[PDB]
Amino acid sequence: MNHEPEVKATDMEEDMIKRVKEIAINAVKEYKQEKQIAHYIKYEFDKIDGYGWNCIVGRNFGSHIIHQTKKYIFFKINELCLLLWKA
Amino acid sequence: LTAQELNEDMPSKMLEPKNPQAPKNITVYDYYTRKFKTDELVDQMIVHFSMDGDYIWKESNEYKTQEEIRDTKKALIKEAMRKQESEEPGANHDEEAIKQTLRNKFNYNTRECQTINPSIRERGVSTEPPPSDTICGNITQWE
Amino acid sequence: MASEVMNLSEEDIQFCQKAFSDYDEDGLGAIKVSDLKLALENIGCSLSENDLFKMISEVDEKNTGLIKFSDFLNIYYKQK
Amino acid sequence: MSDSDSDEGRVVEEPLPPHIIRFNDMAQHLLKKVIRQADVLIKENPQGLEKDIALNLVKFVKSQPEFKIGDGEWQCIIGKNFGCSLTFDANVLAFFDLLPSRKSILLFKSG
Amino acid sequence: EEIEKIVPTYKIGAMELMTHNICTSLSTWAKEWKLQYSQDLHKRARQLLDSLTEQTKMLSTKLSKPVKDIDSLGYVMETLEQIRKEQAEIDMKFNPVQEMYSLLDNYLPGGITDKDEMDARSLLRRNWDILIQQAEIKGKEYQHK
Amino acid sequence: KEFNNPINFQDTETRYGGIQNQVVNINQYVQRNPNFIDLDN
Amino acid sequence: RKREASLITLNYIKNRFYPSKIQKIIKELFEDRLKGVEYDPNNANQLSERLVLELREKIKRGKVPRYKIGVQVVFGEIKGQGLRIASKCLWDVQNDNYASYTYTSEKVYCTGIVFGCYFE
Amino acid sequence: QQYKTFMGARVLWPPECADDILEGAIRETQDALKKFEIAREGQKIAEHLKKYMDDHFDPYWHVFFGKNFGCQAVHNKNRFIYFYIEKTAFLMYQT
Amino acid sequence: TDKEYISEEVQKAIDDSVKQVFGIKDDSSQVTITYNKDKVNLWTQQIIDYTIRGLNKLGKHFKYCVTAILQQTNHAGISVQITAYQDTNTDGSLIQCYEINDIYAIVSVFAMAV
Amino acid sequence: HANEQIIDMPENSEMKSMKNDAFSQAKFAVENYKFENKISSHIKKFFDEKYGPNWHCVVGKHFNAYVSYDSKNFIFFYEGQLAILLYRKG
Repeated sequence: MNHEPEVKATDMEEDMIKRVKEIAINAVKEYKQEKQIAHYIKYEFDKIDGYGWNCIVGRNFGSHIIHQTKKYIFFKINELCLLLWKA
Repeated sequence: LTAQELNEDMPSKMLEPKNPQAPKNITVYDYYTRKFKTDELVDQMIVHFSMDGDYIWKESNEYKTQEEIRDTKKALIKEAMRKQESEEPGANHDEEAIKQTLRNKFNYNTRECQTINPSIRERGVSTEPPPSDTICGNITQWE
Repeated sequence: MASEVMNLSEEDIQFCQKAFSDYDEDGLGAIKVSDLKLALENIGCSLSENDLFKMISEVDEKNTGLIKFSDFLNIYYKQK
Repeated sequence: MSDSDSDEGRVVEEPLPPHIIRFNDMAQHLLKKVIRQADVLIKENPQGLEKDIALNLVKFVKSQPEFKIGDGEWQCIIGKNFGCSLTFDANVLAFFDLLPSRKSILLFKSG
Repeated sequence: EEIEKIVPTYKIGAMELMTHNICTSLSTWAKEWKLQYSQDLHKRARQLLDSLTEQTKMLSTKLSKPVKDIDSLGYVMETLEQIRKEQAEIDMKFNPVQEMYSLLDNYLPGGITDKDEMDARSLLRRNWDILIQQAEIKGKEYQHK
Repeated sequence: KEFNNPINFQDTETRYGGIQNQVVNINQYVQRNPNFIDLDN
Repeated sequence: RKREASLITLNYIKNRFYPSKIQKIIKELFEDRLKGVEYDPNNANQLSERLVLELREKIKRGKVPRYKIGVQVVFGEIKGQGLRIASKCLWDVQNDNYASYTYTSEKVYCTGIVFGCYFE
Repeated sequence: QQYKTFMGARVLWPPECADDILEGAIRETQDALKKFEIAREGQKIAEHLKKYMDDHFDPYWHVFFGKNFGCQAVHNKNRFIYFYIEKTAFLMYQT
Repeated sequence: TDKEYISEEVQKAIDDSVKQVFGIKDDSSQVTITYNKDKVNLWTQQIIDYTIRGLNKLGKHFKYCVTAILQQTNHAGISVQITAYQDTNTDGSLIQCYEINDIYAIVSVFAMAV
Repeated sequence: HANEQIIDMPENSEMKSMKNDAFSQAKFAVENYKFENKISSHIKKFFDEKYGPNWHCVVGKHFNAYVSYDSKNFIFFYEGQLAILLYRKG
């Protein structure tokens, strides 16, 4: 069983954060591959949030990327870290 | 999918389309499943060279999306250049400067995020079963 | 083919003594039983487990060949 | 002009650290400059947080003049194991892994 | 465990040896030595919590500034930039601080620190979540600003 | 009986492969303003 | 090992390592033949065929006389254009092996595929 | 389950590991045994093989060799090698 | 003849695969295919399945190896050279170049004596 | 009787159950399965669900092995006569 992911830090709206978690649960079950999970989140977000979007899923990684204010959300699932930012 | 009969009644063997070199099975862990997942079936196809390139033909569906991205960026740049030109008197700001000017500390925030990783360690463990000894026993009615 | 190696003679000689003792047959080969024959004649060790222990630790063993001689060569070194 | 051999070399003068390129959609001159800085940066702080190394690398590429392709702000993500797909400016993405470090480095600009 | 399994007595051919008198003294001495390590560890663990609370306390003060003027507008953006880096970094440093508190509590018989320390840790986590929400609200307000 | 390979097997034949030429531009615009590449480490 | 002797009777195989031995040999040969990375002219296309002929002789030299070797060399100019080549060959599973080496320069990409089939 | 003999060593006839790497690993293991016996100071020979793999192959190799053992593990494509020399079976999977 | 490699038979097998994936052949055909990164990966695997299956249906006792390369709408110089080491009487190697609107592909078939 | 074992797990960091689970799982799995190959698969599967993937465990009555493991994720213990080694890498 997979429990709802816990976000260490984020800059998202209350309505917006729920959508990211909802998309994340569907994406993890649909694709076994780590790259495939990242690819699905970016395409779904493109219709809702426009042309510019980026999704990265790494079990262990550390980096800083410039992102538009209120469009950056980082949530970590059990034993996996997913980072998505806009522009 | 054909079988070749070896001469003089040898054990039968047949050829197969599947490439032998490709891994017998590929397994990818699924977080939703929460357990290791193994797929016996594999693509079994070998490509010597794979090339992905940014080449688009005229009036492509992808090309239209690219044009929209350029127009949206241009519109923001045009609005920023016009507003600065309108707000100031005889503004001489260059378009490149306005693009740099459009980015702001409040406008764009950069945060560096890393994932904690346990340090890799190398350890050697040796196991050796309990010592065994030979025993000889002779039993007689008198004993 | 030696190369300037003194080494002890008291032990080096002992091995040859017990060796030719059972190997007197002049068969040119050595079995796993012959190796124990010596210790079985004089009664060095209580059970074959002792000789088999050290010998086995050496590396491996088989039925019979000639390398078995190692038993004696090492036997002298287990006297302690 | 140089120790042992006079006038050095055009090839001898520049040495590149061992690296593996998963994908190289960038100018060769730009990629070579980034790899030398990344190798030196990792060497300066071995067994250190990846985020700290990434911040220094992002500052170095941005600081150097004539290394800016424009559009999105330069952003580099470094992780030992990570899977991702990011939209990037044409010819602005460099991906490489240092053989000694054994950590993949990703540098690109997204608009 | 050695003290736990040490024989309570030894014997030879004609003499008995009582081993319990030395063991009682050793157990108290071993506990005191372990106590010093726990007390030393507690000082190191407590400093990280105070620094983390002060760091979170510092970010809240930066957010609190009204920033009515143009000069103040940049300062809120600088705190937001600091919040991003600190937000990613704090999660990485949160794991070690949490492990140290759990390990120190298990190895120390005396209360840590007790209810005050538990309340402080809970308050720090709540404050960080509140600060992230406050930062998002501040950003929307600042775009209008 | 069973298979053997005494018969000579020494002949090699090579056939060339080519694509007919056309204008290089071919009504296409080189690259894109933004390029998307997926890399797995 | 009667079964091992029996295994030799159904197929001798002569399964000398071919996965990287051919790949190491082709990779070393390709770098010397390629020479300057920049050259990609129309006159060079005729020269590309000459490189392929030299490559087949080297494969026979590297412990492959018993096997039959099929080698295809593709020379192309990369300007960001994307092309993927996949080769599938039906052979007695575990009785045949192939070595593929891909070398990419800044403006020129050369891919060599070698196929070995046991025959008698 | 069908064991095969190659280069004087019994290993799975279908080789999980690459043909190039597998041959090198088997030769290195045979050379190591020729020098250090499995029976005495067996722990040292296994450690030497693990370090050797890192020098000529991708890092984090896992090496387990015992006279009798049963194991199931997850490994990278073409990174699993299992072979039997005399009465000892050596299994190594690269992670 | 019945069990002898024929150049004409090999060409028809490749033609069936190209027609099966996207060819309705000349007149009474309305197909416009544009090379895509996602589509190209599927096409190489699908084309290989059809060529091997097509060759196999009328196939004799010959070892068959097939290599497929897809050109990215030309606009570059690419030359393919095929070298085969096989008895000339026993086997022949044929390379076919196909022009298919936007995407250009080359199919090479290798024949090995069995 | 498992006289000597190597324990490398976190204590009082809320990951204390991993050491307890390994001892409990090994005893239950070994008795019911009664197979060396089966014990490794069952122990790995239970640990994978609870603490995520990339866990490798090998069970052998007598064996010698050298491996690299993530710090505080490797525990070595003896369940009755049998010896079970489980660690997490990657």
